[PDB]
Amino acid sequence: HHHHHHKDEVALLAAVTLLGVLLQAYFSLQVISARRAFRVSPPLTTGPPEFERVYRAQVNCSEYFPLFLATLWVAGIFFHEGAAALCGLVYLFARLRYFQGYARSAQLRLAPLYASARALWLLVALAALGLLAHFLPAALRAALLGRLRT
Amino acid sequence: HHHHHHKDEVALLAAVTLLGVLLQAYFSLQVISARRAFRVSPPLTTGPPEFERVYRAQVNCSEYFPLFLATLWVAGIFFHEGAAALCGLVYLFARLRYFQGYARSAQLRLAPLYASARALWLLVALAALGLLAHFLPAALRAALLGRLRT
Amino acid sequence: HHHHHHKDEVALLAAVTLLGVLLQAYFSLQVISARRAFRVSPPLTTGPPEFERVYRAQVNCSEYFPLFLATLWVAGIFFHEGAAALCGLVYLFARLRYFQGYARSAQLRLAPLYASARALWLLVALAALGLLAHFLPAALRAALLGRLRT
Ligand SMILES: CCCCCCCCCCCCO[C@H]1O[C@H](CO)[C@@H](O[C@H]2O[C@@H](CO)[C@@H](O)[C@H](O)[C@@H]2O)[C@H](O)[C@H]1O
Ligand SMILES: CCCCCCCCCCCCO[C@H]1O[C@H](CO)[C@@H](O[C@H]2O[C@@H](CO)[C@@H](O)[C@H](O)[C@@H]2O)[C@H](O)[C@H]1O
Ligand SMILES: CCCCCCCCCCCCO[C@H]1O[C@H](CO)[C@@H](O[C@H]2O[C@@H](CO)[C@@H](O)[C@H](O)[C@@H]2O)[C@H](O)[C@H]1O
Ligand SMILES: N[C@H](CCC(=O)N[C@@H](CS)C(=O)NCC(=O)O)C(=O)O
Ligand SMILES: N[C@H](CCC(=O)N[C@@H](CS)C(=O)NCC(=O)O)C(=O)O
Ligand SMILES: N[C@H](CCC(=O)N[C@@H](CS)C(=O)NCC(=O)O)C(=O)O
Ligand SMILES: CCCCCC/C=C/CCCCCCCC(=O)O
Ligand SMILES: CCCCCC/C=C/CCCCCCCC(=O)O
Ligand SMILES: CCCCCC/C=C/CCCCCCCC(=O)O
Ligand code: NI
Ligand code: NI
Ligand code: NI
Ligand code: NI
Repeated sequence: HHHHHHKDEVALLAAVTLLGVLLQAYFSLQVISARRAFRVSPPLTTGPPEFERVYRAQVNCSEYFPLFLATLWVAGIFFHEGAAALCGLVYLFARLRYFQGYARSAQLRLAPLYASARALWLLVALAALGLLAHFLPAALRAALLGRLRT
Repeated sequence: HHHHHHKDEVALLAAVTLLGVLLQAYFSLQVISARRAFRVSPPLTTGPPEFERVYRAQVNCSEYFPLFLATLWVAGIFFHEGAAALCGLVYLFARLRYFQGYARSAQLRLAPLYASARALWLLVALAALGLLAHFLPAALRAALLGRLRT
Repeated sequence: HHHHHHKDEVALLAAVTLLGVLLQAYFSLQVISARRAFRVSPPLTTGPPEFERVYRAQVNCSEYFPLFLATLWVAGIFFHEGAAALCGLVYLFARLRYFQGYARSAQLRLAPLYASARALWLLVALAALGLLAHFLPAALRAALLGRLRT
């Protein structure tokens, strides 16, 4: 300690992060369940198309997961916490729909993949705008002071 | 700067995080070593069951790795740093045992997969309790003030 | 709020993190593009060696991505922000070269894999040194006070 804490600046981000982990846990338990239904034992990640879709829906979500966390936290700190958290929920809800769709059909992964991309791209844009607002003033000022010499 | 820092609030979490990275590095060097022993060259992630087990033990640890980091940090900030760090070590030690076991035998991955799940689930529960202690008082208060109007 | 913020302690780390996410996004759009060129539809991650190389270059970068983020942030907080950010850029530029090389040829992945390992290992070493500078003084002091009793 510290007679102050900054938890109240990031608790929405932390809540959306936790929801994210729970969703990834669900995807994982669904793969375990597909291994049982389709008798596909580790090591070994191939089997019927219907087992491969569930496996692949989960692996896809897992590989985008750190991009989402990174971008969430940077947008939430540098741009606005509520906005970032809100895009976060939208991304996670689109990922649930991606996973459920892909499991039924490769073609049904597409509409929600696109919803999830719009939401991550918006987080990236908010992260860039916040970082630009952080760095640009001081860089322009320094450039200008440099020219000031009559 | 800053005439204060908050490093002393997260240095255990940071130490367990670093240990985590070193463990994932080890798993990776062990896959490189299995590629050599079994003459399985990239691209290409199939070969003898014994090469596939090492590959798969590493990929499994890598896909749960961000869930562990996310949950560690949220539990450590919102619930209690020492507790979270301690569950963290237990999870990582169980992941070493998972990797070593899975390499010998698919069946030997199971006991430590279950130890690692208990430890991650405890981190998730501590993260949820901390977030609940953060949000519930103010939400109940607002609900109640709403009713106060005689 | 808070009448102070600690954004100015981590904005380089946040910028390098954002650049990292954009690079991983690029790798992903390149896999989508290889699926089109080589007519390899999900689920399903095998096809011509040239499709498998692009797929695998991306999956490899994605699995090291959280190790990089973890290590970046710990080195940047506990050791020195500019140094960590700089090793960060070097790692990311080596990852671009890895991806481009691996896509052309499995053998062309090697020189930049090694550049990217040197840069991550340096981040790990800076993270360890910072954590050692944080923990060692107080541990040695406590050990010594323990002996002090005549
Ligand atoms: C930070 C943001 C990261 C960005 C990630 C980008 C993801 C979102 C943009 C996705 C657009 C790509 O979607 C695209 O993928 C594949 C082509 O290579 C195709 O995917 C298709 O594969 C088929 C056969 O090839 C079938 O298995 C499927 O039903 C599908 O129609 C789609 O017909 C196409 O629409
Ligand atoms: C946040 C927490 C995330 C939660 C992750 C959950 C992981 C921990 C719970 C794991 C329980 C699942 O374990 C389960 O997996 C597989 C079934 O689908 C089976 O795994 C089995 O596969 C076989 C044949 O099918 C063999 O390759 C193995 O020896 C094994 O016995 C197990 O017999 C079962 O016990
Ligand atoms: C925190 C840091 C994490 C550390 C990650 C370590 C990555 C960096 C060290 C990499 C060194 C390993 O590189 C090594 O991989 C493979 C052996 O198993 C081989 O990779 C080789 O595989 C071949 C046939 O087997 C071909 O597909 C390739 O052209 C290549 O030459 C290399 O001949 C070797 O040089
Ligand atoms: N990637 C998944 C996640 C679901 C999961 O973690 N399953 C556990 C128990 S079956 C496991 O050890 N998977 C083996 C593996 O990933 O190779 C899988 O393919 O199985
Ligand atoms: N995922 C592992 C990690 C071990 C590793 O990173 N190996 C390096 C050198 S062999 C690599 O370029 N792997 C190629 C790949 O992942 O496709 C692998 O399958 O090889
Ligand atoms: N891992 C990549 C990333 C590129 C990507 O995310 N593609 C989207 C649209 S084709 C997808 O749904 N991939 C299906 C999958 O990963 O199984 C892939 O193999 O396709
Ligand atoms: C890899 C995921 C990136 C995680 C980065 C999270 C680190 C945040 C560090 C500074 C937090 C300071 C409190 C917020 C200050 C503010 O909101 O203005
Ligand atoms: C994706 C991994 C999530 C990482 C989130 C880490 C960010 C921490 C930000 C606030 C830290 C403030 C110091 C701790 C305050 C306290 O312990 O009460
Ligand atoms: C999983 C990625 C690990 C992310 C950890 C990032 C959390 C940082 C928390 C404390 C930040 C306090 C501001 C910096 C203090 C300083 O530089 O001395
Ligand atoms: Ni005090
Ligand atoms: Ni001062
Ligand atoms: Ni005030
Ligand atoms: Ni402060």
